[PDB]
Amino acid sequence: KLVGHNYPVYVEPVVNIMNFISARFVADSSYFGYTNEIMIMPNHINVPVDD
Amino acid sequence: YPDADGNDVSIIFSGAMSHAIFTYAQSQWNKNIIKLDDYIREITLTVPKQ
Amino acid sequence: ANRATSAFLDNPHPVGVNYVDEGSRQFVAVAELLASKLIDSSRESDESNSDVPFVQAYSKFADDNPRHLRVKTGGKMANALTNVIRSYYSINAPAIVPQVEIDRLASKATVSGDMYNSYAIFNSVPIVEVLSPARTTVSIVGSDRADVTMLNTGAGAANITFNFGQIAETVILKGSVPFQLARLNQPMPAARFTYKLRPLDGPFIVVLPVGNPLVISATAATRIQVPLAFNKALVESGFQTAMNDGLFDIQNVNYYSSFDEFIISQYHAQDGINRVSTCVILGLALQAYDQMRRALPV
Amino acid sequence: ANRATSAFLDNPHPVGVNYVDEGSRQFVAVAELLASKLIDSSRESDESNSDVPFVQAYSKFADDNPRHLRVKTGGKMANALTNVIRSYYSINAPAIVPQVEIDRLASKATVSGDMYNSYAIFNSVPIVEVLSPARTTVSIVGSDRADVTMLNTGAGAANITFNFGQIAETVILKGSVPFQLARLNQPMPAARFTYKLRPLDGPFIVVLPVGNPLVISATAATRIQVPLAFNKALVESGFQTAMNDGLFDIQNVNYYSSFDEFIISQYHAQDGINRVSTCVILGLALQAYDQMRRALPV
Amino acid sequence: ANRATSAFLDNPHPVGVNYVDEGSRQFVAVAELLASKLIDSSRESDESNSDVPFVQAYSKFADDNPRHLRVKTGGKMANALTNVIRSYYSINAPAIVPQVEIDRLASKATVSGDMYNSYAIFNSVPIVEVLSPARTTVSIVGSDRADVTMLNTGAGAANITFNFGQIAETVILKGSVPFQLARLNQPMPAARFTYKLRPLDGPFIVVLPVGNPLVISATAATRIQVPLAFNKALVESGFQTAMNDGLFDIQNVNYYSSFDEFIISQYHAQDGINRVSTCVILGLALQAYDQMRRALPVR
Amino acid sequence: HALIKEDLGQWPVETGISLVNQAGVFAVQLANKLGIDKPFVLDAGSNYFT
Amino acid sequence: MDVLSKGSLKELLAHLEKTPLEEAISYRIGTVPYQNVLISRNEYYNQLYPDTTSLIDGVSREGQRNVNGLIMSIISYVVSGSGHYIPNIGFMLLRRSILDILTKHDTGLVTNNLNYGIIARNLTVSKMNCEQRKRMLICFKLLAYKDGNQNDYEIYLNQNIPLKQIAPNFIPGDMRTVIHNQDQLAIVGIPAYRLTQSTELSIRDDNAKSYKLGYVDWYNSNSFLRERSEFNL
Repeated sequence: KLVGHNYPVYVEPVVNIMNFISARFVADSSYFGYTNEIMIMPNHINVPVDD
Repeated sequence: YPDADGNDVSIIFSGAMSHAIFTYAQSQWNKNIIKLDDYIREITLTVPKQ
Repeated sequence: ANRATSAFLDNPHPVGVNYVDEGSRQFVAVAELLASKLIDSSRESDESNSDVPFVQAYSKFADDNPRHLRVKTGGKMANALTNVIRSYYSINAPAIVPQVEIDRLASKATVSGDMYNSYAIFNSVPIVEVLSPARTTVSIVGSDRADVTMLNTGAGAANITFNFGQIAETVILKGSVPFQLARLNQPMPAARFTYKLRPLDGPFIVVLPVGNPLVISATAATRIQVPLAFNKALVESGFQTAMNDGLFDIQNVNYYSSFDEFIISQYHAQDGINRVSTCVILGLALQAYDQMRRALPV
Repeated sequence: ANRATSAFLDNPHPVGVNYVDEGSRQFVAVAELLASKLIDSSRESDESNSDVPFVQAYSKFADDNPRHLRVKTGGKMANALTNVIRSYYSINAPAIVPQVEIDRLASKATVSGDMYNSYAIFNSVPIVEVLSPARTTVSIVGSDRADVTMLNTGAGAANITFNFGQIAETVILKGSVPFQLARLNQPMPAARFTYKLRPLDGPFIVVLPVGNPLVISATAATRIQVPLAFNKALVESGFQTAMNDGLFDIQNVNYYSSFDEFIISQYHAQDGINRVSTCVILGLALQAYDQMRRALPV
Repeated sequence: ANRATSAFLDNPHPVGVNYVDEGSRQFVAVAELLASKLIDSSRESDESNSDVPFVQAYSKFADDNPRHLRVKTGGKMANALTNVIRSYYSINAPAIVPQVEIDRLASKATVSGDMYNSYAIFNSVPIVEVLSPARTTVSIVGSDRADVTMLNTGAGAANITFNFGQIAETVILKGSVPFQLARLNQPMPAARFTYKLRPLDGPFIVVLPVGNPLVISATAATRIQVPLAFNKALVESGFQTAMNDGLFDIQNVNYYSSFDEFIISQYHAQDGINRVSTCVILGLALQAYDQMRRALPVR
Repeated sequence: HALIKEDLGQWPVETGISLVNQAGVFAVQLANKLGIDKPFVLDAGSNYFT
Repeated sequence: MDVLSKGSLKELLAHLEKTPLEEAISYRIGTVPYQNVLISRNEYYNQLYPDTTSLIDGVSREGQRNVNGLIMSIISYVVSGSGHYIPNIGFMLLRRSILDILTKHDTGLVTNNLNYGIIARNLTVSKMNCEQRKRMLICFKLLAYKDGNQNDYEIYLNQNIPLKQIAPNFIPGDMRTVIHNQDQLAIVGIPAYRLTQSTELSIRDDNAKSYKLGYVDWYNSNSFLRERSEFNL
């Protein structure tokens, strides 16, 4: 019943708000402190960085 | 500053995500705030004809 | 022995060889996903009387917040998508966009760049050649529905050879009158209105009686591997907008009425397998072009 | 006197009489509902960068979790959906799926298998017969747009009788040059480009002047009751998929270019109202087949 | 000299000049929005075996509660929508919907009646005229794809003029056999199968050799500004539904196979720019009509 | 050097657990922090100095 | 909607005093009247419903540029609720009240040549109800007494016997007649609860029904919206 429940046409606004925050959490990860890629390198290698 | 209607618009410095989440929440609640006359019209359809 | 062939199968021009790697495929898939949200936010904003869904969608696409005194161009992504479409069509088109810009834009969203998840059916009829003897006239008209008109003025019945290639899966032949069709060096059957044939079965012979014209109507179906987000209605709309906008205008390239004809023609050319892969990526790119242009009319 | 008829209206084969009760109709509705979620799950997977939305949708459809070892086939629902499609096309196809299996699959989702909620417009042009006098040539070609080419080599003008049947609602006739058309026992009007006609009105007479050939383009609109979930774009794609996948390869059956031609041909057969209901259910089944197979190619 | 023209471009009847103000445009947009809710609610009602979703949507649409004894046809909103559709099609159709009813029905939902947010592509190929010499026969057939069949019986090769309307953006020509086409007072190129043309450049000339006939297949693409809610699939379905119900049965009007033929034909007439705006509003109205009739069926 | 930072807090995520489940749980807490979980209207017209 | 709500002669005359001639003239181009048309009434019939258009419908129609057209536009506003399209009448004339046009000579309009029989036929008096006819006769009496044509109005009533039975009992220029009048002239009022949201077959009946159903909503909301634009003028 939980799996097969369909969203009602007149959904409560709180559901829409939470879906908006959930979408932002996955789409914009840097705002919330996690990323999908890291790079580990030795110090003697010089790479351009955000200055 | 005032808008075309009587609402007051605040222009402030704030974060992008806090602005998006707050303003979107305002729109969702504002959809269900209706005038009393429109509310009376909705009830009259439900109640009997007299 | 006169020879007649379909117009759209003639001389397919080489396609671009750039922006076909795994990194570039992710860029096209990401642009399609972000453009789809852009067209959905615009529809929601109109009804809801609040522009917050559109502002968020435009910020993701263009990396800059919408402004009232500035044009809604679309940002770097819109410029990049326009130039990549130019490169796909012809090998002579320059590859302006650097690889660094493509990689940066592809990181905006996470989406598999797989272009072999699903399939789409294409309805162009590949009549490679129709061989007819002397004293007979043959005309081929149409691409979606191929109309072959044959008239025999000789003394006896003639044999017309039909070659539908080996790429198309099924071809259905309908005639204005019952007619006889059989494979090469095979016994002829009794006359009937409709024939369902496999193009790989071989060239087919049609017996043409003397005196009355016979018109054969041909319909074909071909299956090509495409990403799951592929929508044929949106690809076709993007194709015509792309042509009208003029980004397909390069020297020594063939022009086609629909994306259906464009992809079948490239398939039937030499090394058609390799050409089709680039065409599918172009189709998904055109799908994003249609959705983004409709949301932001420039 | 010569008689010309549409090629696709000739000899409609009998359709199946099984799987058309209330229990089986809800099975097709459930398959259409659950196949739609299978396609929509792919889009949700991209947003979350996880395969758990697709796993949930596949498990409901196939009663089993997907495995990386084997190709996703759809399980018992896919096998049942494929077999009922075969049975709908021809009476000779076996009805091999048990009722108990249809019973269990129809209970997965809540639906009403009512196929008369809405209507759809089918564009095939039925020309039952065109009666022409001697020394005149008449050629009928096309289904969606029927082009009738008429040439008379006689001394005087000839009268051509057009019979569009009794099922179609509206037929529009457009000529290359202005021509005259009127019903039986009616005065003939001034030459006019476009005629709007109702096939129930009766046979129509066209004056064919001696000289250059006259070509009449015909378009038709017919309304057939269909369920609310009907989508003509998806039904047409499913028809081509089923034909290519060999679901219609049965003995003594006729083949058609589109579902548009298939449904109109059975409508115009004797006692054709029986076939329309069965063909509508087949269309909904093909709609589910198109979505299920695009998500899970085999 | 012989002249041949497309059948659907001949004599476009004038369109209505009423219900094109800002308030009337809002009414059409509201009807489309509310009809979409009606068609969705019927799906939910069928699935759940309950009339609650349909009663809520029908009451919003028709401002009345469904009753078993009466017949559900859409109410006053349906009556206004059908009568405004007839007004758009022809100037002979009357205007019988008062402005009070239009204003009342536009207040049901808050939408912006902007018909120029987006664009749509229409595929009707306009062949305004084809001019041929005395000894040549030219036949034009088709609207979505125009097949022009030409046969030359004279001793010398004939020059045939093709005039496409200035409105269309792109025209693509494909021949059964290679042929030579060039602009007026321009050198003839080598024979090739396919040509891409912009009709604004000028009239085109085709060289016909003596012998076997040449058939030219024409396709065109034109962009017309439309609202974002525009859906060509729904608009086309509504156009055929209106024709079958007799909504367009007005005196001294022309009939067309599709909405694409209607909008292109009206564009190519004088004052075409004014006419296209009304046709677009009629397209949205037909989209609302199709969704309303499918939700509420009459056998 | 100066910079502007938007601090919405730190919300660690786990790789094994589904992100949608974690995003939804974090969504409830974020809505409560911003005060948008319940029906509300903004009253900020008085927050000014002349 | 306001003019149709008046139910007494003294209310109707008071409304005409405050209403400029601009409200009786429409800026919508409309359609030519007296046209046999087929309209769609799907609540009742599948086929199209024959009807004829008229000036006293609720929809604006094209009007003539003569004085006859302006008088017909005034009466149509009183009996139907909408005027007609007469372009470029004049700023000075449009500012004058409706009663000033009908009952005063300072306006600059000449109405002596008007034929009351022709005006009634153009307005389809045969299709008008009792309340509409009484309103029309009020406008005729006001025009007749202004021009010194009191005898012509009486002779016109003698020819049309059915119009004589419902003739209003007021003499223009006498205040006592207006005070003691007991006529009922309300086309639109607060509906009896039995009224439903259903269509009517005729063009006139449906448009009148639309005004009746929307009167309750108009009554509650007209004052605030009028004041929102009236203030700071």
